[PDB]
Amino acid sequence: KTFEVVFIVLVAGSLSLVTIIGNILVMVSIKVNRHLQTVNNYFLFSLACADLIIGVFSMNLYTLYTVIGYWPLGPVVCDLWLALDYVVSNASVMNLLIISFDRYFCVTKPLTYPVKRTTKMAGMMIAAAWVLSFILWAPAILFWQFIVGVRTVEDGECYIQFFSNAAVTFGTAIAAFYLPVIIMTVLYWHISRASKSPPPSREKKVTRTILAILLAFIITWAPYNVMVLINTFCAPCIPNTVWTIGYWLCYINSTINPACYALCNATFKKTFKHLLM
Amino acid sequence: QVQLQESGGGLVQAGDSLRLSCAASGFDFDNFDDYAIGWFRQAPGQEREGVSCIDPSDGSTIYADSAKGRFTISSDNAENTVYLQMNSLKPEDTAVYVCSAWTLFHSDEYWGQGTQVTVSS
Ligand SMILES: C[N+](C)(C)CC#CCOC1=NOCC1
Repeated sequence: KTFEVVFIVLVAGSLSLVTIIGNILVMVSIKVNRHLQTVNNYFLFSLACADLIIGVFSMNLYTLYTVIGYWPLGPVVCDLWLALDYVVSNASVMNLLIISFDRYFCVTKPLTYPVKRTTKMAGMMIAAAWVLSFILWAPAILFWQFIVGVRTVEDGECYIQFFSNAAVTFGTAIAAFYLPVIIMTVLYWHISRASKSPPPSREKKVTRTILAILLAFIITWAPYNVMVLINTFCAPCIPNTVWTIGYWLCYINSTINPACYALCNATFKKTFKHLLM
Repeated sequence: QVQLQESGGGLVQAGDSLRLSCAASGFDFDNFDDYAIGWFRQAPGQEREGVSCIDPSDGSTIYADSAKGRFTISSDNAENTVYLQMNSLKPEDTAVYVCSAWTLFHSDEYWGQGTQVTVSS
C-alpha cells in the first residue's frame, strides 16, 4: 500500500511534465519556424500558452492536493490557485472556440476572409477570450466569501464555494462548456457539410479530423462538467476518486491540444523533432 | 518541402487570353493531393485579392465574384501542376499573379513568387 502513493505522483507528475514540454515545443516551434507563423497559428500560440500555465501550475498543485489528502497551503493560495486554474482553463476553451470560428470563416469565405483577416484581429480575439474567461470566473470565485460573509470552504479541502449554490454553478458552467461545445460542434458541422460535398477524400478526411477534435474536447471537458451538475443537487453523491478523475480528465485536454491542432498538421511535427537532437 | 513557380506571364491586348501555370514540387510524407491551390493577383498598392481557387483532390472549383465567367482552372493530379487559363482580359487585370497552397484549416500555408501579367489597351 506504500507503493501506491508514489505511482500516482509519477503518473500525474510525468503527465504534467509531458504537458508543459509539449506546449513549450509548440510555442518555440512557432517562434522559430517562420513558415508556420500564419494567423491561424497565433490562436495556437495563445492556446499553447494557456495549456502551459495549466500544465505547470494547475496540474502540479492538484497533484499535491490529491497526494497529500488535503490542501495545506491556506485559503489565500486556494482562492488564488482556483481562480487562476478556472480562468486559464476557460481561456483554453474560448481559444478552441475562436479557432473553430476562424476555421469556419476560412472555409465558407475561401478567398475573401483569409486576406481580410489581419493579425490585429487575431490578437483582438485572443485578448477577448482571456478577458471574457477572467470576467466570468475570477470575480465570482474570490469575492464569493466577501458577499456571503462566510468562507464555506472547509479547512482541509479547497473547492469553489459557489458549488453549494446551484443557481450560479449552472449559469457559469454552461457559458464555459455547454454553450461553447454547442457552438463549436454546430459550426464544425457547418464546416464539414459545406466544404466537401461514399465521398473519397474531402468529406472523409474533414469528418475524420473534425471528429478527433470534437471527441477530444468532449471526452476531456464533459465528465467534470456533468459531475459539477451532479454534485450541485446532492453533496454525498460523488466519490472523491471519481471527482479527482474528472478534474484530471479536464487537465489532459491541455496536454492533447498540441496533437489535435499542431501535430495534426504535417509540418509541425517535423519542426518538433529537431528539438530532440 | 514545397515551393511554387509560375508561368505564362506576358503582354496581351484587351480581348486576348492567357494561361498561367503553377508548378509545385518537393513533396515528402505530404501529397500534392493534400494541398488546395489558388491564384492571387496584386495590383500596385492594392489589396492582395484572390482570383480563383481549386481543390485537386475533389476537383471542386471555387471562383471569386469578380472573375466568374472568364477564368477557368484545372490541374494535372499526377504531374502535381495546376493550370489557370483566363479569357477576354481587360486592362484592369494588370497585376502580379502568385500561387498559394493551403492545407486543411490553413496550417501549412505556402505562397510563390509570382508572374507579371500586363494587359494593353
Ligand atoms: C475543470 N477545472 C476545474 C480543472 C478547470 C476549469 C474550468 C472552468 O471553465 C471550464 N470548465 O470546463 C470547460 C471550461
